[PDB]
Amino acid sequence: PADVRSRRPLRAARIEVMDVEGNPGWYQVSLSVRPHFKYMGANFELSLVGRLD
Amino acid sequence: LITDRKEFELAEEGFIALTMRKGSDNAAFFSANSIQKPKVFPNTKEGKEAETNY
Amino acid sequence: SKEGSVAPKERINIKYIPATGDAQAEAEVELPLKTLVVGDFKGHAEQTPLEERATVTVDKNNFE
Repeated sequence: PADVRSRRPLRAARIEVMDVEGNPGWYQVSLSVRPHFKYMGANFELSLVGRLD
Repeated sequence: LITDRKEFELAEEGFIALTMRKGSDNAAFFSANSIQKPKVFPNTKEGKEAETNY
Repeated sequence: SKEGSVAPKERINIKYIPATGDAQAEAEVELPLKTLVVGDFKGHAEQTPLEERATVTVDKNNFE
């Protein structure tokens, strides 16, 4: 629901941790997130029709 | 009273349009874009992913 | 025009199309079986050449 999305915003997280080679201890991290998409626009097309289930 | 076409244009130009709700005393941000021009990438699969990220 | 018109693009674009979506559907008028009755209809020859004299539409409502 909207509240749990409001306080936990990011849906996925993929973290890669690599070493700086030849410089020991120094770690190199890529932290990539995918947030919740918030509804910001749509196009609508309407059509009368018969025969529809 | 910014009409909604004018609001979407201000949103594409990187502006935050404070829009008055007509007949009320309340206002709203329909959009909060930042300045940076949204890039156009080629219309492939990887291109639409990179536009999505951008 | 023939495609209708739309507003300039907003946050919520609503337009109505013929939503049947009938691909492989084209429109034709039922073509009239236009019978061209050609016969001797006046008491004389006309000097006017054949390409210039005109056809006369006849129905029940203006035959007289």
